[PDB]
Amino acid sequence: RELKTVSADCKKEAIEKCAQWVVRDCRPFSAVSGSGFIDMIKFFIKVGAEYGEHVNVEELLPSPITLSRKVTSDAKEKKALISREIKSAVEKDGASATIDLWTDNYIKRNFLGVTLHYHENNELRDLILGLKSLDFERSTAENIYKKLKAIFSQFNVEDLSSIKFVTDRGANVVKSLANNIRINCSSHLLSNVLENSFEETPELNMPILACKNIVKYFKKANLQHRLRSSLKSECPTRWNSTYTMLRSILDNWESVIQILSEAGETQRIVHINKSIIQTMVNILDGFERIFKELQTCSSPSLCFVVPSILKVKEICSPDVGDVADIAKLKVNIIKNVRIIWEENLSIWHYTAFFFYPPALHMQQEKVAQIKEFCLSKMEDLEVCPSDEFEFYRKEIVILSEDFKVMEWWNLNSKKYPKLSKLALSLLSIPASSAASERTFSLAGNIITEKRNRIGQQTVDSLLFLNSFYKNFCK
Amino acid sequence: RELKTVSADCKKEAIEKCAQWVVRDCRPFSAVSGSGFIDMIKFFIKVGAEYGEHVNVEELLPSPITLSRKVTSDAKEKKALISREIKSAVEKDGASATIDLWTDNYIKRNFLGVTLHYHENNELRDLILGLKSLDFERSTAENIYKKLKAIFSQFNVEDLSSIKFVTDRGANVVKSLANNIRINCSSHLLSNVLENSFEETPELNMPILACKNIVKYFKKANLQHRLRSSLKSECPTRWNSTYTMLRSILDNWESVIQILSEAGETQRIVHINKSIIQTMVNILDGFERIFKELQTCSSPSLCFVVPSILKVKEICSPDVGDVADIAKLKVNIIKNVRIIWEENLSIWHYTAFFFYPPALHMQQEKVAQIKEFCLSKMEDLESREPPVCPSDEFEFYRKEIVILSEDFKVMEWWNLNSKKYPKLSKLALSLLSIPASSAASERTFSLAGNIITEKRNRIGQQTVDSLLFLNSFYKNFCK
DNA sequence: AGAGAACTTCAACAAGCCACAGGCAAACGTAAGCCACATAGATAAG
DNA sequence: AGAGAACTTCAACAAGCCACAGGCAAACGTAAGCCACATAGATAAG
Repeated sequence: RELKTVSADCKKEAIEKCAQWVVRDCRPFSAVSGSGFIDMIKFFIKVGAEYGEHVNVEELLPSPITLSRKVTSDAKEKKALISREIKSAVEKDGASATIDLWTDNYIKRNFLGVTLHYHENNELRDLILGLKSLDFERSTAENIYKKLKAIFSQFNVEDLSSIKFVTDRGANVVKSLANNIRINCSSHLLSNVLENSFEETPELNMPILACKNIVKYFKKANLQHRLRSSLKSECPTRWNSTYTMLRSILDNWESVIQILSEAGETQRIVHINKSIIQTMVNILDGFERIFKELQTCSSPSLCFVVPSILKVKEICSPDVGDVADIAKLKVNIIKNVRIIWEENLSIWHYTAFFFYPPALHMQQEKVAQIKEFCLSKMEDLEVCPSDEFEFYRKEIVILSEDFKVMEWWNLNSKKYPKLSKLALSLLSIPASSAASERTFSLAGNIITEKRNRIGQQTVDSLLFLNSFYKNFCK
Repeated sequence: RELKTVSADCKKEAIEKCAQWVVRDCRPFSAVSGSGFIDMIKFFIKVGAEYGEHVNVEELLPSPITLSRKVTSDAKEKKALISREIKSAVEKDGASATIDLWTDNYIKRNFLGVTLHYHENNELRDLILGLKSLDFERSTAENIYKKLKAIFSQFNVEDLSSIKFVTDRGANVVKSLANNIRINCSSHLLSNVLENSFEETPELNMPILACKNIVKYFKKANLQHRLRSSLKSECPTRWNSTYTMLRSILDNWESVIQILSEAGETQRIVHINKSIIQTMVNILDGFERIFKELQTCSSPSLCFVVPSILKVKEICSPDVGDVADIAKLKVNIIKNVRIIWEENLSIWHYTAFFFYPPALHMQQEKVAQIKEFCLSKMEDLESREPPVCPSDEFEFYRKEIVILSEDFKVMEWWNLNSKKYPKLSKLALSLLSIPASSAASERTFSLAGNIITEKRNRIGQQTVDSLLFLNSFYKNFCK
């Protein structure tokens, strides 16, 4: 049970040996820090101890094809083994899910994201079922649902309407998912509404044009080396694409203004206002933290919806320090939010926020709809229920910086039989498909020019095993 | 020398746990196949036996920055230890170096490439020295000269008369190299000649874009799934893409014609005469074999370009069934050869081809010029039918007749001919160590691309330079 | 030339106690300056 | 009462020889997948 520290001589031998390895095989440096690699260290040490130093190492080495075959097989056995746990989680309505479709840049396959979210014990579950490519049939949503049910049948799950789905507004996706409770992706809604608000205000375009010319010059003239922070592009696919350029402008301000002064580019900066930049940064920092709080995986994010409304309507409300253009922007933002966000928000969002222990947030008319939905869900999952609802109205809870609604409800689960189960059912719902596009990002990470011959089954096997190893290993 | 065996259960758990690691680490399956991999495994097994089982790993395994420090230290140690042998190679007049420029695609740095080749003992050493940054200077021949002097003085080299260069016709390239040896790149010149040949024949202009649009239609519309040898686009930055794409289209002709029949787009393929395609492939087969001949490094390639001139003039000889368009193409190709190839040739290639044991092939003024050049060099490097003298060495080598054996390698032939012709053999080992073109530079760039990656940004230039140098050293001095 | 066997007579060593003080000899204290590997932050690709 | 010391007799009895029955782990030929490595080969990119 006690590790035996060795003399530094074997240590130096290890250092030189691994330097030779890293140079010869030409691998990224951090691969030594891989925890699985450290497990390899333990395994080879023990086999050396139990067989000596006069062994045949080579015959113990398998072939990579056998590696791939064993990977796919073990994927099959482990997915079969966890099918039972997933079915148990689904039956009690404890599970939610998000989906999307992904494409690479080499073969352009129609890969679909299948992620299942729920909660077990005191760890918030979040599972990636598998990325199955649709192949090439006109990318029809009919084939999408066919392959979807093929995926679900791999775990013996044939019911979907009870699963709560948080997805964006893809036409075919929403068309097919109208049979399911469709929740708009809060992050995607924020990005789209922000883009709509920006496109309604040309009064920022002229400094935007100047900044775009600045960044083009920076990526062209090759002068980023003397900034300590290289300028970034927009990349509209990137979330909060304006925030990154606002940062790379305001933060680098001193160095960039000095180098444009010393490079004879005073023309590039005569059309820029600092006050507007600082006001917009002060407005957009809240938006960035809304993004990060709505992209939380190991924490519930559906309870953020109405506090997000409060924070936005406080931020978007006109102030004294705004310009006429900025006040016009704020009015446009108010119009867009009232026609999109609150228009599309519905009973699920307010009800999921309601279970937060300070239930005095929405003392307005929304309590009626929230109570009706709570009664319906109590029937679905079924001290009395309405008595529970009334006694919850008697509860007052003080916020603390480390307070969690989940632990609070579970410690009140001893007092409340089924409303706590309702809370965990609602708390297991992220407010966005951030996990879905992160799965897409991971798939992009595993794909590369040298990896253009991979098979789809191998890919979804790898990602499922990675998710299982992340979530159910202690 | 006997080796032992483990239980099958041990092998099974090895499979299980290595799969666990690789799925956790998300690494390509080629990693286990590495030779350094099994080297480290053997070291681990030896240490585990020597130390037991309840031996800690966490303390033993170092930190990545420690690794970078140790790699730089080992690189500089090998630099110091090998600079002396490399200097001996420098003044043994058998050294060949590569020079080029390359820009990154993430940070867009400017890098000057220097490597070195030499022959010692029964092996041709191929060492990649360094791809050093030019910082952000004006990128002139002065910065290039400073960088190359710094590169070589890092290995205690200050004179560059003996070194022999092969490179392209860049502006700075022709600007700086006027003071030392210069040879034009065979690959760059060959690609330029192919582009000229296809440009000067107007009749074959439209099939190029026709085939490119065919590939584009089969690409963008997700039309590559049922194609056995799927088509790909040009990527003209590469070498002879057009012929390879045409070959692939000719290969898949059956699939594509039935696909057009089933899809009602037969008008896409009916616009091209197939006989044109067979004519193109029949002409270009010898060209592609020449392509594959010139790229050799572990075997000589400088000397195998004039016999490629022989092969071209054999191919460029007029045919009977060649269309008038094909006759125009071949006449234009002959003109391009006359105006480019012999224009860019130097005495290096003639001297390299001369050492072919049946020297009777080039019995012209060429061998006389080669004799004068070799006599000058040997007077610098130092009828009597015994070798005795360099002039008599050439006189005796002239009359030699050797069979065209199929498995003939001139390397060991001259190695055992050094007993007969010592100084001429030294000239041979000097000449053969020169690749004809700069394909090694692109190989080094490919290695860099294996190093530099979208996720592998933000690496110091000295670090990567040491990595590539040490890797080349190991591929030079490890048995 | 035996042979066993016990006896005074010197008188002659000798193992067996102490007294004790003088090493060299194993092992524990500071100190100690070169390392040098371990510990937290920006930062580009995303 | 006792001495200490050699013969004399059955004697039986616990050491070694012997070696046909009954028994057993060890060795060998066979056969069924079998199945996990091992081979080239191609296929894209670079």
